[PDB]
Amino acid sequence: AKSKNHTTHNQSRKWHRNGIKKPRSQRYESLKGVDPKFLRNMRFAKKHNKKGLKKMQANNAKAMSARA
RNA sequence: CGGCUACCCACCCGACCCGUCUUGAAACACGGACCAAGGAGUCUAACACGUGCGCGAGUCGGGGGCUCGCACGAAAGCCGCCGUGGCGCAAUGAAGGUGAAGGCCGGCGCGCUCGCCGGCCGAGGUGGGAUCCCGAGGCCUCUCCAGUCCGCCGAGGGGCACCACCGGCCCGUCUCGCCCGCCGCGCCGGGGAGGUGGAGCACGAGCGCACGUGUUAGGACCCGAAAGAUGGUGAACUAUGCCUGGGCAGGGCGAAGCCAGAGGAAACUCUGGUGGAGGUCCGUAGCGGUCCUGACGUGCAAAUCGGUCGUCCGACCUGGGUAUAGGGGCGAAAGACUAAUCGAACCAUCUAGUAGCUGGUUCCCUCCGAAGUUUCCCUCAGGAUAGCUGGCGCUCUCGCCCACGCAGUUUUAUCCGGUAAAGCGAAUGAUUAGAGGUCUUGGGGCCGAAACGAUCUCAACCUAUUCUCAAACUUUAAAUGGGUAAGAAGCCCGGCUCGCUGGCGUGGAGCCGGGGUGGAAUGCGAGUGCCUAGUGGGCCACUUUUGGUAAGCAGAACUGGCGCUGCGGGAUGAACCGAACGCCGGGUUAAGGCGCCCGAUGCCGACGCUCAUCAGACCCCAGAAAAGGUGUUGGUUGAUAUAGACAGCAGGACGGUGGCCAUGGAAGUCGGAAUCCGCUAAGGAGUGUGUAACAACUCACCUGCCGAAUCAACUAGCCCUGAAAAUGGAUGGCGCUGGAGCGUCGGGCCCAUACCCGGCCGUCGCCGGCCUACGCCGCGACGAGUAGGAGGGCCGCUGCGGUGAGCCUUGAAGCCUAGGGCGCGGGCCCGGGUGGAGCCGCCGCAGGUGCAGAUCUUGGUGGUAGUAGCAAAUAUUCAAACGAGAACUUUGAAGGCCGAAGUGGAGAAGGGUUCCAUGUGAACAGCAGUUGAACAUGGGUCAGUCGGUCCUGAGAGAUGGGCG
RNA sequence: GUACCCAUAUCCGCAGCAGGUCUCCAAGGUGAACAGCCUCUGGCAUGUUGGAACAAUGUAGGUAAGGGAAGUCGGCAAGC
RNA sequence: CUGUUUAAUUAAAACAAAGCAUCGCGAAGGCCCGCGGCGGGUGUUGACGCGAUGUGAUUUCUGCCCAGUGCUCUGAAUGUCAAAGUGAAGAAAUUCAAUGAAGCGCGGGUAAACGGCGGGAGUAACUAUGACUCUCUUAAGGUAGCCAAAUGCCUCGUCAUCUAAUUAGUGACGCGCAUGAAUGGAUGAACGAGAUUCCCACUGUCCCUACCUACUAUCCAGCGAAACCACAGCCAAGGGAACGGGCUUGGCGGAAUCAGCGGGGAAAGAAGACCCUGUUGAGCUUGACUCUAGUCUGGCACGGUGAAGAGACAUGAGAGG
RNA sequence: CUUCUGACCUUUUGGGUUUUAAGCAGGAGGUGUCAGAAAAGUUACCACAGGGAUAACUGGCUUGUGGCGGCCAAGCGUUCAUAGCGACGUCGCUUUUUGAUCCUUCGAUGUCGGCUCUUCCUAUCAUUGUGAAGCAGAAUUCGCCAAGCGUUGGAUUGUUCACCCACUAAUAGGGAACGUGAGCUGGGUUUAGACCGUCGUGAGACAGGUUAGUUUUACCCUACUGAUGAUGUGUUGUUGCCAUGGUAAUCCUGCUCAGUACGAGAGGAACCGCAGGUUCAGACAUUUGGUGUAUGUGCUUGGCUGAGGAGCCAAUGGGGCGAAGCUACCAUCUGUGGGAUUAUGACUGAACGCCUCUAAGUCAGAAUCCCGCCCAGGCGGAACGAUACGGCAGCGCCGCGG
Ligand SMILES: [Mg+2]
Ligand SMILES: [Mg+2]
Ligand SMILES: [Mg+2]
Ligand SMILES: [Mg+2]
Ligand SMILES: [Mg+2]
Ligand SMILES: [Mg+2]
Ligand SMILES: [Mg+2]
Ligand SMILES: [Mg+2]
Ligand SMILES: [Mg+2]
Ligand SMILES: [Mg+2]
Ligand SMILES: [Mg+2]
Ligand SMILES: [Mg+2]
Ligand SMILES: [Mg+2]
Ligand SMILES: [Mg+2]
Ligand SMILES: [Mg+2]
Ligand SMILES: [Mg+2]
Ligand SMILES: [Mg+2]
Ligand SMILES: [Mg+2]
Ligand SMILES: [Mg+2]
Ligand SMILES: [Mg+2]
Ligand SMILES: [Mg+2]
Ligand SMILES: [Mg+2]
Ligand SMILES: [Mg+2]
Ligand SMILES: [Mg+2]
Ligand SMILES: [Mg+2]
Ligand SMILES: [Mg+2]
Ligand SMILES: [Mg+2]
Ligand SMILES: [Mg+2]
Ligand SMILES: [Mg+2]
Ligand SMILES: [Mg+2]
Ligand SMILES: [Mg+2]
Ligand SMILES: [Mg+2]
Ligand SMILES: [Mg+2]
Ligand SMILES: [Mg+2]
Ligand SMILES: [Mg+2]
Ligand SMILES: [Mg+2]
Ligand SMILES: [Mg+2]
Ligand SMILES: [Mg+2]
Ligand SMILES: [Mg+2]
Ligand SMILES: [Mg+2]
Ligand SMILES: [Mg+2]
Ligand SMILES: [Mg+2]
Ligand SMILES: [Mg+2]
Ligand SMILES: [Mg+2]
Ligand SMILES: [Mg+2]
Ligand SMILES: [Mg+2]
Ligand SMILES: [Mg+2]
Ligand SMILES: [Mg+2]
Ligand SMILES: [Mg+2]
Ligand SMILES: [Mg+2]
Ligand SMILES: [Mg+2]
Ligand SMILES: [Mg+2]
Ligand SMILES: [Mg+2]
Ligand SMILES: [Mg+2]
Ligand SMILES: [Mg+2]
Ligand SMILES: [Mg+2]
Ligand SMILES: [Mg+2]
Ligand SMILES: [Mg+2]
Ligand SMILES: [Mg+2]
Ligand SMILES: [Mg+2]
Ligand SMILES: [Mg+2]
Ligand SMILES: [Mg+2]
Ligand SMILES: [Mg+2]
Ligand SMILES: [Mg+2]
Ligand SMILES: [Mg+2]
Ligand SMILES: [Mg+2]
Ligand SMILES: [Mg+2]
Ligand SMILES: [Mg+2]
Ligand SMILES: [Mg+2]
Ligand SMILES: [Mg+2]
Ligand SMILES: [Mg+2]
Ligand SMILES: [Mg+2]
Ligand SMILES: [Mg+2]
Ligand SMILES: [Mg+2]
Ligand SMILES: [Mg+2]
Ligand SMILES: [Mg+2]
Ligand SMILES: [Mg+2]
Ligand SMILES: [Mg+2]
Ligand SMILES: [Mg+2]
Ligand SMILES: [Mg+2]
Ligand SMILES: [Mg+2]
Ligand SMILES: [Mg+2]
Ligand SMILES: [Mg+2]
Ligand SMILES: [Mg+2]
Ligand SMILES: [Mg+2]
Ligand SMILES: [Mg+2]
Ligand SMILES: [Mg+2]
Ligand SMILES: [Mg+2]
Ligand SMILES: [Mg+2]
Ligand SMILES: [Mg+2]
Ligand SMILES: [Mg+2]
Ligand SMILES: [Mg+2]
Ligand SMILES: [Mg+2]
Ligand SMILES: [Mg+2]
Ligand SMILES: [Mg+2]
Ligand SMILES: [Mg+2]
Ligand SMILES: [Mg+2]
Ligand SMILES: [Mg+2]
Ligand SMILES: [Mg+2]
Ligand SMILES: [Mg+2]
Ligand SMILES: [Mg+2]
Ligand SMILES: [Mg+2]
Ligand SMILES: [Mg+2]
Ligand SMILES: [Mg+2]
Ligand SMILES: [Mg+2]
Ligand SMILES: [Mg+2]
Ligand SMILES: [Mg+2]
Ligand SMILES: [Mg+2]
Ligand SMILES: [Mg+2]
Ligand SMILES: [Mg+2]
Ligand SMILES: [Mg+2]
Ligand SMILES: [Mg+2]
Ligand SMILES: [Mg+2]
Ligand SMILES: [Mg+2]
Ligand SMILES: [Mg+2]
Ligand SMILES: [Mg+2]
Ligand SMILES: [Mg+2]
Ligand SMILES: [Mg+2]
Ligand SMILES: [Mg+2]
Ligand SMILES: [Mg+2]
Ligand SMILES: [Mg+2]
Ligand SMILES: [Mg+2]
Ligand SMILES: [Mg+2]
Ligand SMILES: [Mg+2]
Ligand SMILES: [Mg+2]
Ligand SMILES: [Mg+2]
Ligand SMILES: [Mg+2]
Ligand SMILES: [Mg+2]
Ligand SMILES: [Mg+2]
Ligand SMILES: [Mg+2]
Ligand SMILES: [Mg+2]
Ligand SMILES: [Mg+2]
Ligand SMILES: [Mg+2]
Ligand SMILES: [Mg+2]
Ligand SMILES: [Mg+2]
Ligand SMILES: [Mg+2]
Ligand SMILES: [Mg+2]
Repeated sequence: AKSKNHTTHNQSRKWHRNGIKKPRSQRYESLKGVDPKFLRNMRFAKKHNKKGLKKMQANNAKAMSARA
């Protein structure tokens, strides 16, 4: 009652029935896995960007609109 | 005259019998004699998904109540202070419990890696994002002027659905830190900043109804078992006890006891009768069954018969009553018997037990369409998961110098490898041979008391070489192959934030604003979500390989095919070569072929090879080698020949020297070593034959005649030998030799469902029109397919509600039909005939809804087939009679059998009118009948003294009592 | 209760089935015998069919010149 | 020995048998039945009886081992050993400690209980064979007997006899794979429908077949089924699921039949009795797992009165190293 | 599930305290069949559902192995390789042994051997014709054409195989599903009974040994043997051909040749001719032997017809003979030759001045082959005869018109 054990015949033809797909697109890539000390940098940097970017960038926009 | 047609026949070509298990079916695999009816995926509950409807942060009366007593009303209508309740709107924790809003501006405490007060907005931001809005500008018969008008658009803005990321809030644990409050200051509560797990929030989409698919539990697609339990029925067969009865022909052997006689001293012994003993011998009835493995062996019989048998006074055979009843009984023990069943009886119930295991599974058309593979399982005939597949969609993109993106592809750059190869005078492992050198010990020899005092030889070592390799060696290193990049998600500039880092505004990440998109080739319109069947036994072929001697063997890699697949060649074929399939007309071709089958060379085809007394005839493919050929055709290497060869004829073939090693010979001639000179025309210290040797013969060599080409060794094309198998046979056969064989080719010719054009059907994509919009057109590309999945059916059957002022006793359903027709098809309509009372079309609804199979169930009917068979036991014959009718009925007569253990006269059990008479002969008696045990009618059984009734036998049994 | 069968045709075996089922009575001859054979009383039509011929093969019975087990696993069967 | 046995494949070398023995039991008992009772069989019985066993007449015999598995007896002398009871800790549940019935072990017996019975080397005036002797080892080491047997793989062992010829028979030899003593050994008159070899007579078993009779088979009168059947039946070769009838290429092929014969139809009769698979069973067996009837014990109630003796705990006094 | 560790943790159900219990998080106790059930054996008394997914027969591929050939030749063969052989190597054939695979067969293909019977192959044992020897003759050995015909009786074993005796020209090798069981036999293998020896505690097992152990059916089709018949010639009869199918003859002994050739002897032929004999085939019964129911004759046993005579029955009562018929290698007769040729030996004669059996031509040439002889004669054809009264008929030749 010996049977055929293992083969990879008729496998690439099944693979190319659907055109094997790259993930091909991740705009603004996934962030998990990166260094937790770098995350402790980046989250506080982002929320203080939300806090204190207003007036200096506003005056810089006024200055660059006056210059050009 | 015309007619396709379920009519019949002939002709050319193709054509194995369907269904399934299978890699493979026409199979020497299985089911199927034929026909009619029935026959197999239903229903409930639960879940999930998709679709349609109503209401919608709600939804639902399914539970009851209200109406007057209504056939349809077991319907329907309503409740609302009947919403109790289910699901959802809130999750997280094991739990105590806790529980989803933030952002902007101004002020203060040292705007402190830090909390508070006042006002405003309100489910955040980034990049995409259908759509929408604004708009420079352009364009409509001659000028200024205009309003709607014809009319797009660079660029800009707000940004649904969803995608990707960041940030925020809730709960539980973890880390670090400070503050607040007091119906009471405590091992009391709450709050902050980070990293976490959750099926969460971040403007909610559910509930109910119905349909479709899938899964699960239920008998559950249909049929199927060996088995288990529960409760009853059997000792009329058989097994064994017990009671009660019955039976067993004749002979042979001759025990105990008894009588008489004889011998002896006694003890005692011997002889002739008599007697009838015995789990005794031959043998009958009876009981069993050894052998012929006889006859049957669809028989007389689901165990019998004929011979030959064993035993037959007994451990003998047997009737009736009774007792032992199923995991029990009984067993002179065979697991044998227990009602044709016994290694656990029979009947019913659980039960339609379960089966991963055989078989079957019912209308058509269209579209798409596999796999025998990964992993896991007490897994290997199975299942789960992933892959392959189908269906349902959603998000976008195009139609009006440039788009988003993708690829079994190439190129341009960039890396990666360790196989093929090659090498080992390169590491490792093997392995061959020679040379040189002198350090060293081991064995021989010389100078010689001995001495590395000197030297010859040998071994090992070293040096430079050289021979051959290595899947588990490698300096080097291919071809093929794999990854990445070829832009707006990319560059450049300027600036903020950081609690990361730190000489530094140093670096790095994030955030904000702006500038220019023409950045390899070719082709293609893309992304994404849900549900699910089948599959999980494979095989073959080129190339690379593992094991094996090899296999149509077993196991791997890439690709293709079969499976799942037709068609043209290979005669015949699963895989080979072409080439893939809707129905046809024309033309062309591939693979192949052109002597006849058999379409096409029947060309004044070309070149050359081949004789077989076993020719040869085209990948897989259906047979063959080493070796050999003065059989022929080329080719290479050479050597001879006018200073006349090759073959032919003729002549010579000596001297030293009978040399040397030998003596059984050698005086060239078995053998061992050699090898010259003279005469020369030339002789080889001799190529062979012999006479044992001594001698004759012959050859190399030489010369006379002849006359110009000759000889040798290899090589490869055809052919031959090598080449032997059983049924008679295979280039397919027939035949084929100036080819119809072989190798090279030229021009034509033939066709497949292949290709091009055209007609028709269908599917798909795009689209047209304000003509059943679910209809009507238009263009273009394609149609194959088992398992499986969808869509359509104005295919069909049954019944239900609407509906056709439907149909008809002037003929409905059903059935038959060499008739007419439609649709590709499921099927349908009409014509003709039997028939006599119900039937149909459309729209919705619900099925016990379609048959070729299942050793399918029931019923009927063929071939066999007027066949086998009416043959165990000796046998009938003549005349007459009743009678339509006599081999069979009856009588006379003749001949036989049973022959007293009967083929006779009567009984017990069992049968129940079969007993008797009359009448009929369809029915039964396996032919027949006037006959019978058949049929119909009418009769027949008389008891104090025959038996039961009475009695107990083995035993069965109730009360008293005990147990339950 | 009293008929009848009590059986190769009235029972059982699916049947007018070479199967099975318990008993009494028993003649003459030959013969030891209730053995086998032929007769008597008493029954019967040969056992679910008849006619014609006598082929192969078969089923039962009998023989065969000479050898006597040489055949066959075995003297199996048959015969003394 | 006579007898019995697998009805429907065995008739025996199988079973039974008398004889030989063994064990349990003196009745409140042995062996058993029963769901139950002091219910029943043995038992209308009492060791010359009942029940369970091995072997199987007569003669001669009954070798040696209790190491193992069994069976039995004994001592609370001593380890282990469950309920119930005693004491201590605590508020109690609970925990701990000693006390220790059966059984196991410790000790003895038993083999006419289950069973078992050795392999090495050197040795005698030719060679061999080899009593004797050394050594490992067990519990004992096969004794009296017997043999290529119904028991011997090699093996058709060797020798002798029967025959012309023998894998057959008979007799002997015996380190005998793997004979053997109630697992009974060795003989053994009579009897085997038991198995085998040889001899005389006898015959068709044959050489070597032939003939005759009865019945059937043949035909006719009457009456007449059954199995089986996808279709139906001419062969050779090739291919194919590797042996076809139907495919291909050849050989070819006349209607309808009768009597036979068995080459074929991989003929029919049965869902292979052989092999394997099933997470399918069933008879069994035991030192497989898990239970239980029965049975041996301890405790608790029925279960009560009197005396004597002993053990342990607690109290006080005296001796004691 | 158990155990341990940690929080001054949660719940211990109406409220508090304590013990206990449960939970939370992580370490261990283990699933070796290692992603994990807790598990001995037998069934020859076996059963069920399946499988040729999977063995035991054949058949199919291969030929390791077996068997049978070839190649070069160191040597054996007194000398001498190839008369006969041939070491070491090497190339092949076959499925007559065995092995390998599982392709078919599990809803069955009846599995060994023997008997009987038919056909085929040659790798030839003998016979016919041949060549070569270390072939003097005789007897052998090696090859070729060659399968036409033969290739025994027996003691043993179930035997296949194997050994032995005797005869003979010789006792050659095989195939046909390891030919053949709806042909037989059942001897063993291979059911159930049982015994011995070994293993196992035991049920039981033993390619260890010995006994007893059911062999079912043809009437279907085809094939084959035999017998009717069918088609066209108008019917029918007689006399005849053979196209085709088959094939039949084989072998040995004795006498002359001849005690001759040959050989020193020992020994010892051949050709023709003559008597025969073995096997096979066809017959036939005059004789012989069988059979015998002309139930023919004649005895005799037991019974029966009253006794004699005549008889009858006893499954043809017995046996003595026995006519006709069937039969026996148990009696007797018969079995027949022409051609082309294979192997081989040659002639003439080149290639290649010569040689040569060959390349074209020729000759001889055998159990091989074909034909004759002999069997049945074709969907084959001939020649000839009669060819339908009766009282009306009916039927043929010539030439006819519709
Ligand atoms: Mg597989
Ligand atoms: Mg398939
Ligand atoms: Mg198969
Ligand atoms: Mg098929
Ligand atoms: Mg079959
Ligand atoms: Mg079939
Ligand atoms: Mg069938
Ligand atoms: Mg139907
Ligand atoms: Mg929904
Ligand atoms: Mg509520
Ligand atoms: Mg059970
Ligand atoms: Mg019961
Ligand atoms: Mg009785
Ligand atoms: Mg008995
Ligand atoms: Mg007696
Ligand atoms: Mg006697
Ligand atoms: Mg006797
Ligand atoms: Mg009997
Ligand atoms: Mg009998
Ligand atoms: Mg018989
Ligand atoms: Mg018969
Ligand atoms: Mg008798
Ligand atoms: Mg007798
Ligand atoms: Mg007797
Ligand atoms: Mg027995
Ligand atoms: Mg038994
Ligand atoms: Mg029975
Ligand atoms: Mg059983
Ligand atoms: Mg039972
Ligand atoms: Mg069912
Ligand atoms: Mg069932
Ligand atoms: Mg698996
Ligand atoms: Mg299957
Ligand atoms: Mg799946
Ligand atoms: Mg999809
Ligand atoms: Mg799709
Ligand atoms: Mg290499
Ligand atoms: Mg499905
Ligand atoms: Mg393979
Ligand atoms: Mg294909
Ligand atoms: Mg495909
Ligand atoms: Mg073709
Ligand atoms: Mg071909
Ligand atoms: Mg065309
Ligand atoms: Mg071509
Ligand atoms: Mg043509
Ligand atoms: Mg040549
Ligand atoms: Mg050749
Ligand atoms: Mg030919
Ligand atoms: Mg050519
Ligand atoms: Mg299609
Ligand atoms: Mg009516
Ligand atoms: Mg209709
Ligand atoms: Mg139905
Ligand atoms: Mg209905
Ligand atoms: Mg039907
Ligand atoms: Mg079907
Ligand atoms: Mg049927
Ligand atoms: Mg029927
Ligand atoms: Mg009816
Ligand atoms: Mg019929
Ligand atoms: Mg008849
Ligand atoms: Mg009869
Ligand atoms: Mg009359
Ligand atoms: Mg009259
Ligand atoms: Mg009669
Ligand atoms: Mg009588
Ligand atoms: Mg009557
Ligand atoms: Mg009748
Ligand atoms: Mg009458
Ligand atoms: Mg009546
Ligand atoms: Mg009176
Ligand atoms: Mg009375
Ligand atoms: Mg009672
Ligand atoms: Mg009472
Ligand atoms: Mg009476
Ligand atoms: Mg009777
Ligand atoms: Mg009778
Ligand atoms: Mg008398
Ligand atoms: Mg007398
Ligand atoms: Mg009497
Ligand atoms: Mg009768
Ligand atoms: Mg005789
Ligand atoms: Mg005689
Ligand atoms: Mg004699
Ligand atoms: Mg004799
Ligand atoms: Mg014999
Ligand atoms: Mg006899
Ligand atoms: Mg006689
Ligand atoms: Mg018997
Ligand atoms: Mg005795
Ligand atoms: Mg007692
Ligand atoms: Mg003893
Ligand atoms: Mg002891
Ligand atoms: Mg000595
Ligand atoms: Mg001894
Ligand atoms: Mg003998
Ligand atoms: Mg022994
Ligand atoms: Mg012993
Ligand atoms: Mg014919
Ligand atoms: Mg054929
Ligand atoms: Mg093939
Ligand atoms: Mg074949
Ligand atoms: Mg064939
Ligand atoms: Mg067939
Ligand atoms: Mg045909
Ligand atoms: Mg075909
Ligand atoms: Mg016939
Ligand atoms: Mg027959
Ligand atoms: Mg059969
Ligand atoms: Mg089966
Ligand atoms: Mg399994
Ligand atoms: Mg079991
Ligand atoms: Mg596992
Ligand atoms: Mg047996
Ligand atoms: Mg070989
Ligand atoms: Mg197979
Ligand atoms: Mg096989
Ligand atoms: Mg395979
Ligand atoms: Mg057969
Ligand atoms: Mg022949
Ligand atoms: Mg065979
Ligand atoms: Mg036998
Ligand atoms: Mg036997
Ligand atoms: Mg034992
Ligand atoms: Mg017997
Ligand atoms: Mg007949
Ligand atoms: Mg002829
Ligand atoms: Mg003859
Ligand atoms: Mg005579
Ligand atoms: Mg007389
Ligand atoms: Mg007289
Ligand atoms: Mg008489
Ligand atoms: Mg008589
Ligand atoms: Mg007579
Ligand atoms: Mg006579
Ligand atoms: Mg010649």
